[PDB]
Amino acid sequence: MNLTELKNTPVSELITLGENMGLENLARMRKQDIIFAILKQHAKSGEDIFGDGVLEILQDGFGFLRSADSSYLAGPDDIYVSPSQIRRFNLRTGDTISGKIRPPKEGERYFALLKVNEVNFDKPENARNKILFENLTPLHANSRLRMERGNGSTEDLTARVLDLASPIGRGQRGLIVAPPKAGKTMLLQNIAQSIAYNHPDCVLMVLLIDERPEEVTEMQRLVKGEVVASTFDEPASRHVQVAEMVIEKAKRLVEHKKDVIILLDSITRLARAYNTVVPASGKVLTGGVDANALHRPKRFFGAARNVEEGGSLTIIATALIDTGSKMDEVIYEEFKGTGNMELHLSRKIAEKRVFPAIDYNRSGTRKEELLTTQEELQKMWILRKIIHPMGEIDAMEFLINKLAMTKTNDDFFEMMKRS
Amino acid sequence: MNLTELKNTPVSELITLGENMGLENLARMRKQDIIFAILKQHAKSGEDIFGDGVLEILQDGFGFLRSADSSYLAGPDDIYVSPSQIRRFNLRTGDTISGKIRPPKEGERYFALLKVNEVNFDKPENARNKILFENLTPLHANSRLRMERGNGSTEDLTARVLDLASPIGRGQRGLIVAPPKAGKTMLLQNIAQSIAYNHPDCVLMVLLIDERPEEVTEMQRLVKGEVVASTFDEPASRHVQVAEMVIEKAKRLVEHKKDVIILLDSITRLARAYNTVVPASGKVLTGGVDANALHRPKRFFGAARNVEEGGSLTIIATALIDTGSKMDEVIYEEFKGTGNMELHLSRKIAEKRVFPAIDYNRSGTRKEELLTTQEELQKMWILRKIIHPMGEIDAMEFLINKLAMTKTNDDFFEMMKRS
Amino acid sequence: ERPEEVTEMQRLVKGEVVASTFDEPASRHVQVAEMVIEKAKRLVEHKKDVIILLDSITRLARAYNTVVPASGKVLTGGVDANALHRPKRFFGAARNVEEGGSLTIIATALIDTGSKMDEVIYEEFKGTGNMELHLSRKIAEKRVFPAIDYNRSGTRKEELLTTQEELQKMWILRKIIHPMGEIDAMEFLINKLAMTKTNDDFFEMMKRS
Amino acid sequence: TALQQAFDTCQNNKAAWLQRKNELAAAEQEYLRLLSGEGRNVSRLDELRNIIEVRKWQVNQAAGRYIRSHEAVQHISIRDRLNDFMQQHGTALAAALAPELMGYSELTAIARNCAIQRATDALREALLSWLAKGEKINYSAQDSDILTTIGFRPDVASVDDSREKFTPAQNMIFSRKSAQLASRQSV
Ligand SMILES: Nc1ncnc2c1ncn2[C@@H]1O[C@H](COP(=O)(O)OP(=O)(O)OP(=O)(O)O)[C@@H](O)[C@H]1O
Ligand SMILES: Nc1ncnc2c1ncn2[C@@H]1O[C@H](COP(=O)(O)OP(=O)(O)OP(=O)(O)O)[C@@H](O)[C@H]1O
Ligand SMILES: [Mg+2]
Ligand SMILES: [Mg+2]
Repeated sequence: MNLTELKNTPVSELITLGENMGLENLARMRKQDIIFAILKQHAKSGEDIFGDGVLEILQDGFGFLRSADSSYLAGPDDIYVSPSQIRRFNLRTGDTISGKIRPPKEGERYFALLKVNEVNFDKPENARNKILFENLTPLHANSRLRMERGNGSTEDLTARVLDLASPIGRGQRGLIVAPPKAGKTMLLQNIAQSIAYNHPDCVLMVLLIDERPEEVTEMQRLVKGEVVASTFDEPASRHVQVAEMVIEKAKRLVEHKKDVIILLDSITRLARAYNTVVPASGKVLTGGVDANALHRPKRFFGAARNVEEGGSLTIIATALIDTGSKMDEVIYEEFKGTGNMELHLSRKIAEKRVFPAIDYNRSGTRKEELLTTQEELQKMWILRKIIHPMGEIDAMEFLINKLAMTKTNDDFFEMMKRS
Repeated sequence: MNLTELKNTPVSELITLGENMGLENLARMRKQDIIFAILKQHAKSGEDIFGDGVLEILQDGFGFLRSADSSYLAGPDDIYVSPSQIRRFNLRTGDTISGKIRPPKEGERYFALLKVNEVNFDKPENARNKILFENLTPLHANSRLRMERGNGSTEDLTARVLDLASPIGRGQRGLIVAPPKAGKTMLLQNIAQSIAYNHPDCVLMVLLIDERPEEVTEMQRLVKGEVVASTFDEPASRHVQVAEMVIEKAKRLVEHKKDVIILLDSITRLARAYNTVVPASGKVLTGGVDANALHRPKRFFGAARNVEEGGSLTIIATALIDTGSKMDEVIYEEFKGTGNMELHLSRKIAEKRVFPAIDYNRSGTRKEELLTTQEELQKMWILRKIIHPMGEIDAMEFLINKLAMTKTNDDFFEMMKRS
Repeated sequence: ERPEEVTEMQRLVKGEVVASTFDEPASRHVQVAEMVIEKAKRLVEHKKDVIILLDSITRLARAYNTVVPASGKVLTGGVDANALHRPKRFFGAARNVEEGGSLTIIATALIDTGSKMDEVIYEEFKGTGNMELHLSRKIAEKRVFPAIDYNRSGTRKEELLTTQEELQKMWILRKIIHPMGEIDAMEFLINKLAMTKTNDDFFEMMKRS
Repeated sequence: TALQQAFDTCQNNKAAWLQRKNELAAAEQEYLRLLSGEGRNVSRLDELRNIIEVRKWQVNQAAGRYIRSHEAVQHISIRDRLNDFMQQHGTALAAALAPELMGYSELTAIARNCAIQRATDALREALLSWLAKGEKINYSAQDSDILTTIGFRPDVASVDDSREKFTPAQNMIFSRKSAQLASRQSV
């Protein structure tokens, strides 16, 4: 009995359990509590039960296996992994593993791990001789990751405009300069749908670091790929540990010649959480930010690269500006030079309420010659000439209305060529 | 016999019943002491007595039952609750318990309960099978809670300008930013009056922290809905107690398919009280605040959400600025992105004094399209365009004097679009 | 307070004045404060108005902090959270009764006296009083008196207790006195009031000018 | 029974306004008596000023309500006199007014209103003829007594007090003061 199908299912399963054997009290207690109780009463019959999840190690090898669907709560439902199991099975932090689990006896409460049958969606002992991600030589964004759904949807024109603005490759590092009230969140959801539709082969992994409950809880019912997030109710330690979990999971997945794309919203709040969690080193910059407090998110943000042996690790993260806090601009200028793809969001366009409100003039991709083919390259080059002279608002709305009657980007190209 | 009506009624007729019933000395003691005296006299005489209130759980099952009209003040009038019924009923804190009560015996000085007859306005066995609030998936504010009184009263202008500035919806998180002496108290009491008038079905609740006793009693008299107001007389511990009682009772009530609206003033004082009451963890931020000392206010405010299947929990809170204490605007800055609607009371109009004094341009709310009808969207959008350019003061006078002769919102809209 | 101020207290006021000097320990201050506020409560329970001038909140809070046993929880300056419960109760005992009688408390406070916990008391007592009257050292340095900071001082809900014609007169007064600094405003106010006889006369000669 | 409702509503509004005026006069008399006396009574004088100002505000409000009720009852009497006179001689008036209004039902709304304005000026001249010759007229026979009771115009003692007005903030502060004063008198 694996726990994922009973975890993803809604509370309805509860009442069915109430009639499978008749728990004396199951109505009023937390989801972790009900899952633990039902799994315990199923295990007490002696039947074999499966288990799976992502493993992390503490300061003493006090290994915890969490679940990605629950966004890694530190509850007693997590599976114990001993240091002996870690050294025997040859696995590290962020390894997605599965196998038989051991019901706990007196003196312990966490469930143990008996056997293993799959590590990182691969044969267990086959992952022993796996090349480390940090030892892999990075490469540029070779393959093109197009955002064209091709269905001609009403909102697909936003993705088309994004494609005309800046194309994202594989392992491509991106910055979104989006101030408050710029439509960045559902732009992120739209590009997530585009990724899930055009490229279902690559895994989709979007994370929200400091996000209000509403749109994060409707994120699950919208995107196809799994989403990881932590709301503002819990302190910064939860955000730091979940970011560590996601980066280790992405590294482990990309170590197995797989394509992993990480969507981050936002780098500003994540950097603030690192600043508030890190101990003070005595050297503080302006705005109450420490040097190590700025370095800590840089390690997370610098993993975007391409692997020649196979697979890629793409990171697309947004940033907050003009939020009323000057240290936000400080971290903006700190992170300005670390990204090779960037696009801006403008306020005045947002008050003009014409969308997408991206700054075409101030957006671009660094060294797009290798990423795109030469003829589409020339067409985009021509677009930059026809768009650069006049202002941002009029040029972008002109591009929008000339995209109205056309269905695909190419048809829009031959309609401008005859115009 | 119900003691809730005994506590609700003033003390004059209680005293008269005291002499008419044969009580030796009822002159000099507290209200709760008087209630305990008449309850003991009834118990000795043998009349049947009932009880009701809100239940709370200590650290060892030492359950208590308080009353809302007493502001959850500890006293002899509280009802003892043994762990036996707690474990045999699976009841928790903040359950509206009503039923039979038992007089205290020797060695025990609190009234106990014999048998509960209703829990949370529902049958105990029907209310046994309920889902936790944290297990309910939030959704958007689908239902619009219009604040229009409709009678065109002399005070309806505040409700009308609030409706135009930012609509109110179910399960909506609210920020009210305002310097001291800006008319916040009357704004919240007018909101309470409008809620009681337009929507009597919804349960209206108001929460007050360290408010002057005259303000407490005028709030009690003005609004028909029950109010919990912990005065500055008692320490911060009672503030914590009443705040937890209110929020968790609202959680239980929304678990019972009842939408809940609560008003709080102010969130900054509540955060300061939590910071003072909790022991320090060794790490202190600017203004004498700690992340572990302040995440619980974030949990309190973030509990507001709209239940996917039925009911909602809507929280409206006020923030204090320019008070001279650094932690005030520090916790204001951390609360920029914690609520889904925000409204400002700019002080420049406050010394201009023309009322209501709200910053219409700065105030705003997200997700308008999913909250109300479309033509209303175009109308408020036209209003925003016509109100944006000039300053806030003359804009306020403009808005109020074109809200003078107009009777309803439709009248204002039709006079706007006919000119 | 020192005994000479006490003696000046009896031989000036008409009603009885209660004064405990510093010679006795803080326990005497605590007991006299508690019983005098109890007496005021008993008097106001019988539908008579009681007005108490208090000097000062700082010293009373000192006594309450130094009389109570330590509870193990101490804030900045060595104060105890439960120690400040009693003086705040004393200040908040003031209220207005519609059934009969009233209890008015006019209490003074000390600021920047070279200590640390005095400003703690000040900042904690800012929002608990609905009427405030500020004093400034810079105006007193110029030896122009009284040195009250008119701009920052004021009161709330003052429109529901008095006739409104003087409300608009003082409202236009606040218009014409807000911009300039507090000091020159104070000399202007004293030189205007010196040549008048009553407040109303000053009011109409402001109105006509 | 709508006419009777307007009649007795106006009657009780007038009675309330007269009672408020009497209370204001008594308060002013007490205030002047106290001012004449040598006794200071500073708080007593201040609360007398408060009571006289709130009483005159209440007098203004009552006079405004009475004037509004007077207008309402006059409008109702005009309306139903037109209605029954109309049910009597609609054909007579239509024969005169016809040549602009046969096709009212088939005419569109804007053409309907155009014919409305043509009839407006036709009746303008029609009434100007009476008002140029201008002989003495009396009330309708059916409701002459009622219209004499209310009268041709409201009393000057109400309109003169209703001449001055207050801002809504003034309105609600005086409302709160009046409620508090009534509660204090009740206690
Ligand atoms: N492409 C679009 N089509 C229609 N409306 C849009 C579009 N882009 C933006 N908007 C409007 O702008 C609003 C932006 O709201 P949204 O919550 O998405 O903003 P955000 O940039 O994520 O920032 P934040 O949530 O922090 O305010 C939308 O609710 C919508 O009204
Ligand atoms: N619409 C209004 N009508 C009348 N008076 C108003 C209005 N708006 C504000 N005021 C006045 O502004 C002041 C606001 O008083 P209020 O008690 O509401 O303040 P507050 O900002 O809640 O602060 P505090 O809690 O310190 O009293 C009062 O003097 C009140 O008369
Ligand atoms: Mg957003
Ligand atoms: Mg207030």
